[PDB]
Amino acid sequence: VVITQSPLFLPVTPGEAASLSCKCSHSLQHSTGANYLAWYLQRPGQTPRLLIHLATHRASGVPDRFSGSGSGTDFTLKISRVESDDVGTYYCMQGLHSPWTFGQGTKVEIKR
Amino acid sequence: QVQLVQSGAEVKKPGSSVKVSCKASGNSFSNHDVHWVRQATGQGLEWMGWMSHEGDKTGLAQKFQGRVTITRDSGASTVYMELRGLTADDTAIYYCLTGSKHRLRDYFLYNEYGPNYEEWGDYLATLDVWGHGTAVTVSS
Amino acid sequence: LGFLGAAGSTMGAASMTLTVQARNLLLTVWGIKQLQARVLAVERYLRDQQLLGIWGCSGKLICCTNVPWNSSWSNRNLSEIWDNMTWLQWDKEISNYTQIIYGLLEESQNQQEKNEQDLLALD
Amino acid sequence: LGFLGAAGSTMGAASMTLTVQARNLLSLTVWGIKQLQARVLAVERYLRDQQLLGIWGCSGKLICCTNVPWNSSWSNRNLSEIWDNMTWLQWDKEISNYTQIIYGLLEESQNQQEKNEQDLLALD
Amino acid sequence: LGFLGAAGSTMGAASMTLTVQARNLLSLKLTVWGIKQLQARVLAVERYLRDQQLLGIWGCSGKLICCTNVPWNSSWSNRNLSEIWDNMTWLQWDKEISNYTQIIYGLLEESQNQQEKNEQDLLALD
Amino acid sequence: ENLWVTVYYGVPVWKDAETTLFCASDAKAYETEKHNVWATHACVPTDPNPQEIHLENVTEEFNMWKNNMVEQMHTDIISLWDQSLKPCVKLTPLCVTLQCTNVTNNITDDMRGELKNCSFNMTTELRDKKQKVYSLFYRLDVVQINEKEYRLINCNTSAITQACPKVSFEPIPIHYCAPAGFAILKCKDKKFNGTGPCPSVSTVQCTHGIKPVVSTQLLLNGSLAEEEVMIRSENITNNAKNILVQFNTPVQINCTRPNNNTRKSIRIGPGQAFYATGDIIGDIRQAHCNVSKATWNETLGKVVKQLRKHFGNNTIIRFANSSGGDLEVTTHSFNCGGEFFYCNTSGLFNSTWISNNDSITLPCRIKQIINMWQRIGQAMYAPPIQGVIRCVSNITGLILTRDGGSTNSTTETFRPGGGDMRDNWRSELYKYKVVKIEPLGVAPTRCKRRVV
Amino acid sequence: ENLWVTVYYGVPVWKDAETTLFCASDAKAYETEKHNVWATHACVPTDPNPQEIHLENVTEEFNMWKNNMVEQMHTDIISLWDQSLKPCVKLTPLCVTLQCTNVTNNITDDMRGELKNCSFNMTTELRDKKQKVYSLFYRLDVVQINKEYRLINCNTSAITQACPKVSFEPIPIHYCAPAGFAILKCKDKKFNGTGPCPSVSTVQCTHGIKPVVSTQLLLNGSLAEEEVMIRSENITNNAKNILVQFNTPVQINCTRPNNNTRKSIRIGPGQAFYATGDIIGDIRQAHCNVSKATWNETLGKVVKQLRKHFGNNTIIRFANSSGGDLEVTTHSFNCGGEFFYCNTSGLFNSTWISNNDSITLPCRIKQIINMWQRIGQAMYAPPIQGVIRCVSNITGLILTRDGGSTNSTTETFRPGGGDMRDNWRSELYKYKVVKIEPLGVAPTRCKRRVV
Amino acid sequence: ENLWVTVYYGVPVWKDAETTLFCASDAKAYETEKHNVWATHACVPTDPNPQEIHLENVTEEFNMWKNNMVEQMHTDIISLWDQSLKPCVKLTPLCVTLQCTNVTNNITDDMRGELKNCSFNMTTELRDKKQKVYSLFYRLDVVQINKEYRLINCNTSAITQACPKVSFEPIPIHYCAPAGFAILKCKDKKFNGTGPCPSVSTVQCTHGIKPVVSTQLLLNGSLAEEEVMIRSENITNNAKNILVQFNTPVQINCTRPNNNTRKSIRIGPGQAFYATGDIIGDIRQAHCNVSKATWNETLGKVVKQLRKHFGNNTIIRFANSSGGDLEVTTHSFNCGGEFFYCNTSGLFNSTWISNDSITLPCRIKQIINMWQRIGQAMYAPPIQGVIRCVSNITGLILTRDGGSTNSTTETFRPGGGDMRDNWRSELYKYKVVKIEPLGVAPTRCKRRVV
Ligand SMILES: *[C@@H]1O[C@H](CO)[C@@H](O[C@@H]2O[C@H](CO)[C@@H](O)[C@H](O)[C@H]2NC(C)=O)[C@H](O)[C@H]1NC(C)=O
Ligand SMILES: *[C@@H]1O[C@H](CO)[C@@H](O)[C@H](O)[C@H]1NC(C)=O
Ligand SMILES: *[C@@H]1O[C@H](CO)[C@@H](O)[C@H](O)[C@H]1NC(C)=O
Ligand SMILES: *[C@@H]1O[C@H](CO)[C@@H](O)[C@H](O)[C@H]1NC(C)=O
Repeated sequence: VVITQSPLFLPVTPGEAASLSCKCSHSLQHSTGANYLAWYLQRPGQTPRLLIHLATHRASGVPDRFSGSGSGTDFTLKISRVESDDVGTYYCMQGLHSPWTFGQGTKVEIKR
Repeated sequence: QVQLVQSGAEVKKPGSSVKVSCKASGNSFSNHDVHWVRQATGQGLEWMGWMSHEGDKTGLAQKFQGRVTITRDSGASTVYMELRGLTADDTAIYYCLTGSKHRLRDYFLYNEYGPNYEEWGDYLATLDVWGHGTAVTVSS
Repeated sequence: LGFLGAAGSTMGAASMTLTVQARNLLLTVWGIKQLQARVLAVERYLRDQQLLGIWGCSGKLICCTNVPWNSSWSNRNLSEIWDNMTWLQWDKEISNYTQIIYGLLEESQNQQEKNEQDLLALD
Repeated sequence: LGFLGAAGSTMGAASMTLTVQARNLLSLTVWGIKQLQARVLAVERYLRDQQLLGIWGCSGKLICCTNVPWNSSWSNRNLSEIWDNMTWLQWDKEISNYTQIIYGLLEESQNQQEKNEQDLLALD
Repeated sequence: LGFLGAAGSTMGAASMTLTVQARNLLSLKLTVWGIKQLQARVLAVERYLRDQQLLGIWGCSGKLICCTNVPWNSSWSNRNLSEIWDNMTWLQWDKEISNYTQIIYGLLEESQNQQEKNEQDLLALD
Repeated sequence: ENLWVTVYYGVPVWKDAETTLFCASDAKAYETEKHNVWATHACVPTDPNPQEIHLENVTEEFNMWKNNMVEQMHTDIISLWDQSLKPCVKLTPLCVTLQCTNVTNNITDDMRGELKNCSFNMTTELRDKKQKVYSLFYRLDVVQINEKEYRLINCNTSAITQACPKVSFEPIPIHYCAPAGFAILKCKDKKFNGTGPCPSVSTVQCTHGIKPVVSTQLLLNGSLAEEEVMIRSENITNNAKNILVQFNTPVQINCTRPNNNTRKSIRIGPGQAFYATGDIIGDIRQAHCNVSKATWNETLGKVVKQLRKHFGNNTIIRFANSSGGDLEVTTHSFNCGGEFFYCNTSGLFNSTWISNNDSITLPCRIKQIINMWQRIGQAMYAPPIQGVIRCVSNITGLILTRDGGSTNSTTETFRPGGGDMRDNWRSELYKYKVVKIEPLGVAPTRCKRRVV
Repeated sequence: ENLWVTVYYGVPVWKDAETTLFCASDAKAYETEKHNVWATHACVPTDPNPQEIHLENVTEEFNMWKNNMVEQMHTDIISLWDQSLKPCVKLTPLCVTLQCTNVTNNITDDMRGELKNCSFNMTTELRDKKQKVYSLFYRLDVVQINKEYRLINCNTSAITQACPKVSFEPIPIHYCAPAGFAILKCKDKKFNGTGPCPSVSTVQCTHGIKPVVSTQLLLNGSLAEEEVMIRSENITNNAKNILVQFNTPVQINCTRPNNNTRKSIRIGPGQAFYATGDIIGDIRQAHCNVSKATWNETLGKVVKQLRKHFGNNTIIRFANSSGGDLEVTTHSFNCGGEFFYCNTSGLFNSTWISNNDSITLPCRIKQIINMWQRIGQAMYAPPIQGVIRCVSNITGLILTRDGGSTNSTTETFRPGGGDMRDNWRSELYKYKVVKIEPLGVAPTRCKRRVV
Repeated sequence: ENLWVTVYYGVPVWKDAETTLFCASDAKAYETEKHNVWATHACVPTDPNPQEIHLENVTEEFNMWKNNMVEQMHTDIISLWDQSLKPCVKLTPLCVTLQCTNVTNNITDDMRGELKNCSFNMTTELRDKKQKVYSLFYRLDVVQINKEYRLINCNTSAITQACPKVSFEPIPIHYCAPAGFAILKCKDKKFNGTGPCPSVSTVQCTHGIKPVVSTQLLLNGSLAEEEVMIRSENITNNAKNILVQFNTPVQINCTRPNNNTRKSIRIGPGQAFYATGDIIGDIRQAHCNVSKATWNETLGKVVKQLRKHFGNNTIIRFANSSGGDLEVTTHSFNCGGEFFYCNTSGLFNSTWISNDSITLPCRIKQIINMWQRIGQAMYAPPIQGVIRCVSNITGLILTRDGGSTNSTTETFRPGGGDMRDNWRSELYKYKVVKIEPLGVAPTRCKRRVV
């Protein structure tokens, strides 16, 4: 099983909604229908943090600006009204099939 | 929050073995899955090893087979990693962390006159608070 | 001289095969049925021997009781009874008065002659 | 005319229903096991009685008056005042203990000796 | 006297313990012992019943000794009646007469019983 | 005068003994519909009119509690129950932990905390597939695992099985006949006590029909007392012995479940179908039972008048609530309609008697899983029955316990108890005994055998 | 002078009745080898000398379809079957799923899709370990889950099988009456399904009986004496099956051309599983063999007999089966320890009118057996190695008459009678059981002598 | 004047036949406790007077090695044991793998490695839960799969144990011939197994016999009357076992020197299971002691008896067995509710030429495959405490090695793994016949013409 993230990085205009994409070689759906995908944003200079888990609901304390979608193999993470404290690196994880892996990552940065 | 302690930075010769330590306050290792993650400056993230919170299941990255081992003290209050066959390219930062998993049954034969046949599947839930980490560099 | 040879003969001539007829009167599901059939035959034979002992003609293939019977049951002469009709057809003709016959033979003769035998033995 | 009707009768009056009592003397489930046991017990007891009858030579007879005298210490009643007014089992409770002695005497003292006498008579 | 006391006696002294010999002629619950006992009782009652029905067929039923009229062929045995009676036990006597038994039974029924039935039928013809 | 003892055969003889009973049913009338556990697969048909024979000049002792037919038929019914449940389905996979919530929809206020809806991890018919199954349960069958998740009561104990819903539990009037060479005696006394001779004696070859009713305090749809209310016990002095009661006149018992129950079907394995309670339609109403009150004290007045014969005629007689213990004797139970009922007889006996508008109700409880008999090595689950059930039943007796520690022969009180159904079968069969008839007999006479 | 009745005992009397029967085997010749289902490897044998006794001057009324010996023997055969199957192991665990792929290469172009290669992820004899087995399966025995497949009978009662050394081939089984009972049989050359028999005979015990299982054609039955015989409860009624019997044998041959092998499979301790191994050589469909001119002559005789009870100008037809479950659509027999299914429409494609040498039948194999009409039992046959070859006789037919046929013309028949009670009645049509009453009375000139 | 053959009834006749016998126990002595495996709950009590008479001038031929009551008896023990086992629990769930460790508690150096700590995940009162509980096992009943072990007999028939309230102690069994049959015995104390017996006598019921369970030496039954005696079907063929019967007993002690602790577990509903708990105190090997003087002098008696049928001045040797299946390899017996296995090699290191105690180790096993059958098996329940056993040895079953030369230097080894020998060593006195009370003979009888 292989996983891809796109784009590698993207310029951002502050205060404008944006989306991110992660793709994998096989469907993430479980025999019970469960999806095993969690998005993580890592600030440079510190550790990543959970944003949305299992493709359905944001983590506790996450602002409503985040939103995730997709099913099976393709999944997306859309953030509304992106601002300066959103510049960083975004990762999609793997939780359905051993070994657990992570996507290549997407970098959000303010356009300049 | 649970406090995490790791060994200090070390300088080691190539082609030798390196030992490291970790500690969690309150013996949270019993309730949280043990993990070990390396990262090099300017490159992506890679997981090396893990040890279940019960201490019953372990796994290693296939790139690290035959060079690493899983150890913990009595009561699992601490954990110790031994790293072997290290060269200059293995110089990176090594991290001790806890996590969460899913223990779910996959297959089962219900047995009328005995215990059911059962196989379990361990699936990660989330990776919990990290330690401060340890930096290991390899040089002459 | 085989078994049931008299079936082709008249009821008069059937009298010569009575001993031949009497000769053959005597955990797996097959074993269960074997036990059940053997016992069932045993109680059958004991039932018939009970009746014979109650009539007092036990141990003899033939018994000459002194009881006359109403001929209204079959108004035919014994010559044509024995020389023409088979024993089966005689039984078919006489099938229904059987229980009355059993009762009158059991009571009107046996206990009275037993009581008179006791009276004679008194003297 | 019903079964066991002689209970309300004396010994003399009980003498007409003997055959009536004798008529029904013998006439994977645990249930079936129970009926098998009942049948075999009934037949073994009936054969007990019949082999006793064969030993005593009274087989096939409801009454069998013997040549055996009895010592009078056992009962203090005489024949008329026994027969005409009293019940078979008041008599049987009176007699119930000497039954083994009746067994032994009525068998050995008479039956075997009489058989020997029949053999002697048939000898000539 | 004790059972099987006539085994040591001749055919003379054996004639007085015949009744003693005949005295014992017939005598969960899923246990194997109980099953065996049921089977054994069934076998014993069957053998006994066969014995007395055979005796009734021969017509000497109810008699511990019977006095028949059957003739026979003299080639079967080799001794006089007195020596037969005194010098030998019923056991080796049967051993001497152990092959003519079926012929003897067949004669005992067919030559006597049914013919005397015919004769008593002729008597009843009156 | 040298009389000789002479043989007689066929004389009637009575001698107490024990043999195996013979089943009997009136022409196998149960065949009209299938199927019944008590009628079983088969029993011997019988003549509708057994010949009753009343015996003149004959008196005979009849002793209760010394009879052995009672425990023989006790064994017969326990064996029948086990055999009937034998071909049915084991239910062990059903007692994994249960996730439950309180049912509060269309339920009466007093009915809260009784009906419960639970879900659990039970597989499908297929080997590798699991299904989520929910049903409505009663609290009386479930216990907490910790101080929430819940589990039923009986997976400490022996395995659990289901009653096959294709055979009914309704009782069938059963006849009994003696083996060959035996007969059954009937005491014709109208006021017969428990022990001693019976001045008027009769006999039967087969007995009347007896309903194998299971009840714990109240004799239900049995026989009536022919003249007056009847009290029996082994020894009145001994308070450890139970007190039989037999009513001269019966009053009916009405018992229904007002709730319209529904049922669903679940699969376990190959040929394994399970039945469970579905949602209930209508307002949940507690099961009740109503009986007239005026008849009730009139009957207690008769009972107390009979009671005062065996005590001081100026004491005080009071009745009360059961002393406690397990529910099977603490409350009253009955099977009406094919399912069991647990009703509070506490207020039934609330009265006190001194020297010299019409019907009352009783709340009732319902139980599915039952430890039938006193047995602890087996258990069963009653199948749910849809619709609305109804039972109409007489009352034919009471079963009582007398308090100890009484002094000066005054202030006697009584309580129900003694769940031994052997008492019920005594109170049914207590008119009959089994006796062996010996045809043999040897008596003196003037007959001397004819000379050889 | 007035006659008195007297007592007779031992007189001959037969009455209609019913009683349980016994085993009787051909001198227990099979005792040299183990094991056969029908004889339990042991029952009471018989002497070779039962003496048939003709009953001169005697006629007897017989009746089939109401005599109960057939039904008692049917329930006895069911009891023998499930008794022989009780001691041997069950097959509960195989109701798992199945991943499957088609059997390829070294195949006939006509078999494509018949055989399926499926594998298992089942556990071992040791309860904590998992393994992987594969086996060969017929297409008819398996049903798709929704490629993946599942066994057809796992939503019904469980299937049991083990224990392969036991044999299924018939042994002649006799039935001797209990004491006080005898056997009567009808001597005439031709006999209806009911009616008096002018000449009758009695025997102590019956002749050899085969319990063989046949669906649409009678096998190994005794030959008809003079001509093709037709029987039924009532010819007019169309809910009753018709009987057909042959005076002359019609020989069939059946063989399984594939060289098959068997594997040993372990699932539970003390439990041996056998499944069909990889077939050696090219796959070829099994077939049967019957002559052409013979089949013509038999059907000509059949229609000639059919002409008797109907209008002589009526047009006779036979046809394709009507459909439904395979147990009545096809023809089935177990010869060679294997159940064969195939389709007699090729043999009933014909039509008669007033006034090279063989035919081939495509035939099928089923490994799952819902024997009889039961739903609570099942069995999986053991794969038999090598090539099986069967020789057999055909002596009878069972047909049904279609509805309509208005105005007394154009009569048609189709195969039917899928109840083997018809097979056993078609065998036992000769024997009846009667009740003996040794007691009796009669008048006589005799009066009891005084004292 | 010519004779006339005439029927007689009551005639005593004997003739070889076979039926099934009557169970008989001494006055129902076992009814006091519930219940012996063999006696169960029900049989006919014995006659308080087992009357015996000597036959007057009668001799009879007996043919042992041809008796069928021995095989009937063997089948009867089989049926009784299976009947006892049937209403008990199955131990198939124990076939899961066991991890095992070598733990000793002040063990002796000759006992090291025989008892193991083994445990398994087991089941609970609920199918959802599992729990790990340890137990102790002998080295015999396990096996390494490739440490971790499994039960030795899981690749064969299932293992079944329950119902500990049954008693393993034998009781003598009488046997009575059915109606119409009889039992005949030989009085001659030097009588062979076969040949005519000059002094014969009849009995209604044969004397009570214990179902003794042993393999190498006969135990705790009847004694030879006046000297030791030896029997064999043919003294030539080596395939036949050699029976030896002693005239004087040999007292035996055997013991297990340690108390035992038992714990119970509930594998399922109604499925309580008993296992061996931890044993306190020093671990010492179970063994047996027996006087040396009786052993060697009784062996001298046996050699004196054995020299009769050879041409004397022939060397006689006994030796260590050749090995094989453990049942025939070691001396096995049950006492105190536990099965034993003993190495009788040290008892026979001596040869014989013309003209105060001994010890021996033993062994304990808990999974026993009864007789030679492999389709059934049982687990013995642990017996609490120290087992103390006293017994008499009444005989020995022997085998003769083939080969050698000049009919000299005869060697012998124990053998005969068929317990048929155990039963026949006492059944060889008795024999059954059929009685036909009817008989015929000539006479002067002419029935009175009527
Ligand atoms: C194996 O053979 C079967 C037929 O025996 C093929 O089944 C077909 O599957 C397709 C797709 O599902 C259907 O449209 C057809 O109707 C099926 N045929 C029949 C006769 O049912 C199957 O495709 C074959 N598989 C391979 C890999 O060749
Ligand atoms: C029954 O017996 C008791 C005590 O023996 C006695 O008090 C009572 O009066 C008796 N009743 C009858 C009706 O005989
Ligand atoms: C019922 O008992 C008497 C009737 O005699 C009556 O006086 C009494 O009041 C009634 N019971 C109650 C509780 O009112
Ligand atoms: C009490 O008086 C009643 C009259 O109603 C009488 O029957 C009874 O014997 C008396 N009992 C006592 C103890 O006085």
